[PDB]
Amino acid sequence: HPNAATSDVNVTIDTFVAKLKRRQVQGSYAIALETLQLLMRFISAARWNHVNDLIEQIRDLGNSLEKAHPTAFSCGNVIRRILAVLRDEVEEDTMSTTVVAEPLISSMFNLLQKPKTDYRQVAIQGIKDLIDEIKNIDEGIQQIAIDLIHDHEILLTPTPDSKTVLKFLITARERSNRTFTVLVTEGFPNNTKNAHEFAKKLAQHNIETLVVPDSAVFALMSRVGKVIIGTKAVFVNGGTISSNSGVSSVCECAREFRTPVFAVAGLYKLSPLYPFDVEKFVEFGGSQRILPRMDPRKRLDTVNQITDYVPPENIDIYITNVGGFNPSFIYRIAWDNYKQIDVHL
Amino acid sequence: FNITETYLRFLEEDTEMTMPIAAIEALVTLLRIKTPETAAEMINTIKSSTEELIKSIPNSVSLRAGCDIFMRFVLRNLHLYGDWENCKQHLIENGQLFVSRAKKSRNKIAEIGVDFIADDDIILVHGYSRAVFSLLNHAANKFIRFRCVVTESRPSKQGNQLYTLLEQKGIPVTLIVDSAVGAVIDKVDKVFVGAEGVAESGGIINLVGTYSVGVLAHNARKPFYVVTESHKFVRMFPLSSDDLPMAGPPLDFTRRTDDLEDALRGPTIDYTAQEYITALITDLGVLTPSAVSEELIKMWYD
Amino acid sequence: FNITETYLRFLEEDTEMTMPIAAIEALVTLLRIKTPETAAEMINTIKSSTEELIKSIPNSVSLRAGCDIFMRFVLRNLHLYGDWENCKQHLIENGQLFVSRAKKSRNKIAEIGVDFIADDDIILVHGYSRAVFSLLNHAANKFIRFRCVVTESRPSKQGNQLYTLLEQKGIPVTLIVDSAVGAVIDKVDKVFVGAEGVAESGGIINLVGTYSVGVLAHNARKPFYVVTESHKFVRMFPLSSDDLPMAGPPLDFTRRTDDLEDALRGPTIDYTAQEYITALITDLGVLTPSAVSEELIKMWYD
Repeated sequence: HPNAATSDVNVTIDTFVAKLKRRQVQGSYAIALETLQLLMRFISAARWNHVNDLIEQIRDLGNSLEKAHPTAFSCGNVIRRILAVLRDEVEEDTMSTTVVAEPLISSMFNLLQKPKTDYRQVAIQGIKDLIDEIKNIDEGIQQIAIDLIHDHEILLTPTPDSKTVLKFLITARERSNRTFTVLVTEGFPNNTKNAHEFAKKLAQHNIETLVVPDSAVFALMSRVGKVIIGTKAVFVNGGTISSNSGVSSVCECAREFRTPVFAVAGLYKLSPLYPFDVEKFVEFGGSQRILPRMDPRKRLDTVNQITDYVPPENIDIYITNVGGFNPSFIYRIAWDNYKQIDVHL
Repeated sequence: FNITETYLRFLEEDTEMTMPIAAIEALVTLLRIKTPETAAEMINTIKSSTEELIKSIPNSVSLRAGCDIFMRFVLRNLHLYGDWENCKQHLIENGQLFVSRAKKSRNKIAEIGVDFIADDDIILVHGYSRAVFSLLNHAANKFIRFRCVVTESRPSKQGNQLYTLLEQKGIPVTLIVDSAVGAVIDKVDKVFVGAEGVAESGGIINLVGTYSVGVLAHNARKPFYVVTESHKFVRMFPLSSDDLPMAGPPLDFTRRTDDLEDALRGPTIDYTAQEYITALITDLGVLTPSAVSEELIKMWYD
Repeated sequence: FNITETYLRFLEEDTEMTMPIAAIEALVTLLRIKTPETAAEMINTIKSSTEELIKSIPNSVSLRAGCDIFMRFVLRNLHLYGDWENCKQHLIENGQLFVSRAKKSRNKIAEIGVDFIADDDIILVHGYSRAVFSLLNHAANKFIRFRCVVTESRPSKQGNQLYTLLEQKGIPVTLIVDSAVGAVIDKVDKVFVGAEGVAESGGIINLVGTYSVGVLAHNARKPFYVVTESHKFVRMFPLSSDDLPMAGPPLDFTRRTDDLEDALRGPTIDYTAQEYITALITDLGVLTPSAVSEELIKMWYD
């Protein structure tokens, strides 16, 4: 389905498409907020009267949105989240229009046994609840996370880019009973500016700040207590796509030294998609920022990548607003929020 | 009426009628003759026929697993306390519909599990399952670039059988021995496996050298794959590395011989732990670690 | 006079008088005819005959190592500036004395290396060498208890050959396949391996699946042995896991075939790193890691 029907009524579709492609929109948290407001505008303005035609139209809109931008997983997840909230209330509504429906638990196994209202209002409130969930994640993290780190323990941190992780670290430093040393890898080609702002905000709160070059990670791993990841997107198998540069090697460095790896994330950040290949999912950077002069750049074919991937073999905990989970369990948290059909849009 | 004889009739057939799906279809035919109206007369005689089937089994595991799912579906039928007749008609019909579901699942997986094989990747394939080879064939149908390495598995000589079936497709191959399989993990992108069963724990029930493959790959950090159709789940928990249901030898040491007759005896089926599997693929979505157990907990309701 | 023809004459012979020691004896016979006094006329023709021997080699390493030691001894003869006749007579005599030293070394090792096999220990043996089997036989002569597990090595079906040679002694055995070799490392006390060559680094030059054994044993924490006669040392340093001197294939991938002819091709000789060896046994005392390199530095004086 094209945007020929939604042009005069809905204009904000194409402005978000423009914000993605030229990267005017920044950070998964912000991308999610925009798509929420998009779906807010879609229900408030449209006229449908039919339900199944409506849902499949939303599916096509989400399909086009993910094809417009592949790194906008937070875009894809938010739509999928509302899709499932819709689908449950429709299945509840169809049971009343026809007239055990309660075997034991809330399972799966869709391959075994076979099969006017205020539905739109529920769809409205469903968006509102998603916003409030994205608004408050930190409160749900701090009650699980600030229980695992000890005094006189040294924390090494790749990806200082995450707003989520920094605020988790500041709530722990607020506790006068807890003392920790912070090592921060620079992440040269991208994270540099963000890493420097990270080091500034730690000094602002008076926490023992240590800026580390990306070479020196090994030269410290014997002294490191714990490793923390500022992830962008979490997956089915457990693994993460993080906010750029110098993570994968650090995680490899940690596993060889058997140093524990922590991850701070949200359920909206969590994705029901599977990373079959890193080759497709990871976005590559601009080599302009590395080396000047274009006549040597004929012979200097430089390689730089933004997003970095970590395999599930390294990290152990994904502390969310709900709680702490192991990578060998995170799939269930995902299926508790997104349906099996709501994957291939 | 016999059930073991009906399974024995599939000799030159196979391939389409998968080994468990043919045993499940044989279970439905035995059910539909002597009236499924009675639950005392029928279920007890179904249980006796499965027990007779297990007693006739030499080295198969999946037939026991397939029986369980059938049983489960039968019990779930009249869980709504519905008419003792429309529930019965739906039960008899779900025999041909069960075999038809093996085709639909294969249609699903062969489009899902081609994504894992990326642009120009050398694969070392071990074992033979109808799901893994269907991925390999329908990727060649998708016009994707991949190299193949054949493992010399020794049950009824499976490596040679695999090699010939790869020749019929049009994909370049060479024979690699399971002894030298360690010396290959550097020019191999990914290691794939087809399982005889998947454990309650999350481990694997497989052939004459699969654990050995799993460990070496864990050393080389190169990925290890399991691809199957979603019916090979038993409530089995092999506690140790060398403990499995057997009708033959669990490692026998023979006396001094001159004519040379008693020799071969070694563990033909071997287990590997949960940690060694990087990825698992079935029609029930894309899932690996704790997923298998959750499936079994959902089925057994215990 | 030929040297390759003299080596070809040993067909029904072999054993005790080893393959390298027969090549060294062939080197001495070629030397003693055409006057060993001249160092210009002879040494160049000795070098050409070794070069012709290397060109005729299909899959052997130890012949190149044995030539080196001979050369070294020849050069060391007239290191004392002695009579150009008494030093020559001592050089010719050290040919039959070299082969006689293979007897004395085997007499030493089979009394030293029986100590490693303790009271009632199950052994898994791979890669047949004359030194390791001589330990196995002279421990049975010592009346000690030991169980044996046969590995199905695939160069020219060596496992079956090993199994038959164990039957002629009176020690209980059973066939274990190299695929399933991972499933055995729990009931096996110790793993013994006989080498085709020992590296400058401290690694091993061996057969169609030995690295795979080395790694699995490192995972299972069960000891890994190397037992040989002290002549299999080359100034060789395989930098990587898959780099070796070959006359045949370094992993070939063949085109689409229907008649089935081009298949087998896999790495017949494989390297394992220094870390995987727990212990090494030769006649030059009881020593394992850097010991090999010290020996090589001591010989080459470089």
